Amino acid sequence: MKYLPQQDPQVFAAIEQERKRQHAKIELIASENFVSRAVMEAQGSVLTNKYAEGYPGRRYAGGCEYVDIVEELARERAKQLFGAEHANVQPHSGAQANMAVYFTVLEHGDTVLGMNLSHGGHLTHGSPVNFSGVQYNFVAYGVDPETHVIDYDDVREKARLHRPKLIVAAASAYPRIIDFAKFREIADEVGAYLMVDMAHIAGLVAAGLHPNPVPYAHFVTTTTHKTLRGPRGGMILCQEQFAKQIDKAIFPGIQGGPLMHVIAAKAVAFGEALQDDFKAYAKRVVDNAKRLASALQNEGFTLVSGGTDNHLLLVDLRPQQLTGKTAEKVLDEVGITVNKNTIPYDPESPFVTSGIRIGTAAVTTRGFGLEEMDEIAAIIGLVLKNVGSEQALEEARQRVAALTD
Amino acid sequence: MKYLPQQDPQVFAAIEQERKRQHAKIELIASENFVSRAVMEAQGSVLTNKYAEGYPGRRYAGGCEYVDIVEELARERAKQLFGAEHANVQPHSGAQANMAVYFTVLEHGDTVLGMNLSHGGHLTHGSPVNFSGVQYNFVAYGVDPETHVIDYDDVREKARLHRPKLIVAAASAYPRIIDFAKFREIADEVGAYLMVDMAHIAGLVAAGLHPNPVPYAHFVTTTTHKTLRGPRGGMILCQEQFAKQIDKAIFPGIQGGPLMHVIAAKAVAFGEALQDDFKAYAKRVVDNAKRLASALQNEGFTLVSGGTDNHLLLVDLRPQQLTGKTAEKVLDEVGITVNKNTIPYDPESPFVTSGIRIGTAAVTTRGFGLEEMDEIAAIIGLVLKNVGSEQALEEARQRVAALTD
Repeated sequence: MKYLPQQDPQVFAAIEQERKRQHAKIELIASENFVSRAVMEAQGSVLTNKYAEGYPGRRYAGGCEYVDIVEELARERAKQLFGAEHANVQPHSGAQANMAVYFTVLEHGDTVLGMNLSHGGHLTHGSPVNFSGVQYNFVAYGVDPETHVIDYDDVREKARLHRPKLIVAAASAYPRIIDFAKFREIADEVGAYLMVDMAHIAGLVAAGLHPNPVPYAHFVTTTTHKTLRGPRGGMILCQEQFAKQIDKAIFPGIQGGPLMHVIAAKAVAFGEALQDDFKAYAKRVVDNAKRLASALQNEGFTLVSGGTDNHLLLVDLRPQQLTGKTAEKVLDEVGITVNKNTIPYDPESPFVTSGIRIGTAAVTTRGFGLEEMDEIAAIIGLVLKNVGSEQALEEARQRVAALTD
Repeated sequence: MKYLPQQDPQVFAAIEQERKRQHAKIELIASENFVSRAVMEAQGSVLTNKYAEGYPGRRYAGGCEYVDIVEELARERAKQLFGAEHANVQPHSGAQANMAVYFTVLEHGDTVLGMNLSHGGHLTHGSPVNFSGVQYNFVAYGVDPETHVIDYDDVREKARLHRPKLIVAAASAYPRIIDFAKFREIADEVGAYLMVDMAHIAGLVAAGLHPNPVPYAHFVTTTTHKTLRGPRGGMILCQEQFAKQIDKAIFPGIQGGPLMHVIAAKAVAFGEALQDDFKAYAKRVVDNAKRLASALQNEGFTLVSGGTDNHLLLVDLRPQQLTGKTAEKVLDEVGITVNKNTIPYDPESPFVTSGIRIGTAAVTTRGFGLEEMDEIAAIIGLVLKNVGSEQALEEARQRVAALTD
């Protein structure tokens, strides 16, 4: 940076602290990643200056020739990545992408069927303190109490009983492959639309390491910033038949001017995802998650569903008589960043929890491999088996530092 | 830029075109401005990598120590700028800031009173194709047919007849000072909340050149990117009594993770706005608008309301027998960027219109003064009085180029 340090010492000092934090810590928050310098440069561009309400070639202002090229690059690359008939790259966030789809096909008070929030579903899939649960009548399907895999007979039964207008598949904390074919079969049986929120798994889908929801879903929503390793924002994919309605839902429906600089960054990230090396990266993410899962089990930990098919895992801390809150706090003390997370059928509140959620996307981007996964697991074991030993925690601290340099 | 040119030639080429466009054209779109290099650097920072759901000191994840400092800098500087008891700097946009306030105090189908959209009101103030008009029952107050000033007796009558739960004051195309005291008096009479959407005038308010709505309104919403000259995003200001509800409306209500890098950029912009030189800038914006208004009248143009009190003016093109659409198109041909805009009691559709909206915030940032305003007015006169003369348009083109170098 050149201008920020002189203009705003306070903001610059804090940013520098954050930059150094990102390097020093072992980042295991499943929703996080590290974007490229190219992506950041696009976000830091003059495109922030341009109002571009509407869409490429159909804007409500002149002078959009070049931001049009940028948005179309984003849309076409997204279509190439996911095989979608239509892309909308304007959503400000995952929340807004979901909001727009709901706005498209639902009326106030319509019934929607989504994944149980304490079993892996997201806030925007029907929380009573979120617009989704306030605006629409959400009902939930669960995972099996033993296998922690989605119970598709429960999905079907809930669908047949409640007759939802829309079924939502996908999750913020589900470590296994989701069967989109089964979701569509159930949706077809009850005459419901299917929406897949692939936010967490989007990069894995792009790399062919998780089945693609696009051929099965009427709408696919995603964030651009998780496994897709892009800027912070949202996106909607759908078939041509819903293109006009989806676009109108985003504008003039729920948003105003798009963030053109972020859209540029989206294009950049999509370009990166189209490369062969991204596919290799995504395989390492999944490989690392499996290795970390196995290594954690070797340390004596129980995992929700008994492992992982994707980038993330959930540790069930009940055998260690620890809450997620306790584990999260003590791991923070040694430089390992996780989040407390409800496990299926958790006896604790979502504010305490019996689990921690861990993902490998960020550490993989930093170049961590299988050996590092073993060491991360060993450090977690050392910490969680010795929460009352400051000497153990100091050793963990040093081993964390050894990993990040 | 260093990394983007090598990584993504296509995106870089388009960005460079846009950068050169921004320099070459005379930008008169009233909602636009040019941000500082410091603001852009903040947006291009590693803060995009951080999930920070929740609020400073009350986050739902660890590792937020430094993004907390950043967000608090944004909040405190905003409070210093506007004298507000509480700030929420997380809204992704003006649309989302408004959405959150509506979410806070209104139930589905509640009556809201806002400015007539064809008289100056915004899309998010009740358009039937916007969430606001779909989710809530919007009624409208108008401006006087002769003076084009808000008819406060009409505001009062509509309020007393329809009994709104909420009254919205502020506009996207109103060239005069809004009387917030009168809006509050009317709101008090009917037991309605008052929300002021100061998006367009926020910078002028910060500089003491437009009355501050904060002491009169329960909620004040704004964008950060218009006269405030900040990054693209939204903000909510309110008294302490609504702080908790407003914060909960943004998260977990309507959004998810905030854009921390944009919030950093917000802090930077607020820092800039606190400086003496910003106040001088804002005075030049208003001075330039008055001068441009007077110079346009000297060229024979009629202005909505007969002039301006702020950064923007509306030309009523009816005396020239031109539509806003026609004027917008031909000005584009010579390098002057405006938007077609409905005038009060427009005989034309919002897609054709009888006016053009012009603002001086962007050209003032570029260092344009009174002499440049005279020349801009003269060029507009030359163009709009000779729409069928290619020689006239070429002269205009050359005079535009002379202004921007």
